Formats: sequence, C-alpha cells, structure tokens
Amino acid sequence: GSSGSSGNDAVDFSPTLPVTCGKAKGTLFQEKLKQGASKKCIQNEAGDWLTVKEFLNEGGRATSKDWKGVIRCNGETLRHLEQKGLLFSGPSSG
Repeated sequence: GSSGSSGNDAVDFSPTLPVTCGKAKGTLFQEKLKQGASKKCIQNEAGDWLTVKEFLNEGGRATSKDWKGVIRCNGETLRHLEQKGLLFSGPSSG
C-alpha cells in the first residue's frame, strides 16, 4: 500500500532486493537465498517464486553461466553490488 517500506536506496536494509533478468522482473529474498541458489527466492510480479535459474529462463538467458551477471539490481548487477559490500549473496563461508 501507500505506506509500507521507506528508503530510496536503503533497500540493502530489507531482506528483499529488486532483481531483473532480460524481460523478467522479480525480487530476491536473502532469507530464501540463504538455503541455496536452487531454492525459489526470486519472486516475480505474479508472486510466483523462481529459482536463481528459473528466473533466468523466464527472461531467456537459461544459456547463462552466472546468474549474478545476467540478473541486474537497480541497474547494477548483483556481482557489482556484492563487491561494494551491498549484497550478501548467501552466507559467505570464506
């Protein structure tokens, strides 16, 4: 609704991040991502969750090697945001 979440670029705070792949759009949930890059964490506009891979197929990049590269968040690829310490991309082991 009108009032729900505040923060222009303060999204890094929320467990959800805006992701886009080709002609597809959804949202990544760090909480649902922690489990694995196979679990449906990317929720499209239809609300139907999709696996890091599925989401890609929706756009037509199934032939992609790195989902972090194809998937763009706010115009910046996940990998880019991660490097800037913005994205956790799961529990970093080391």
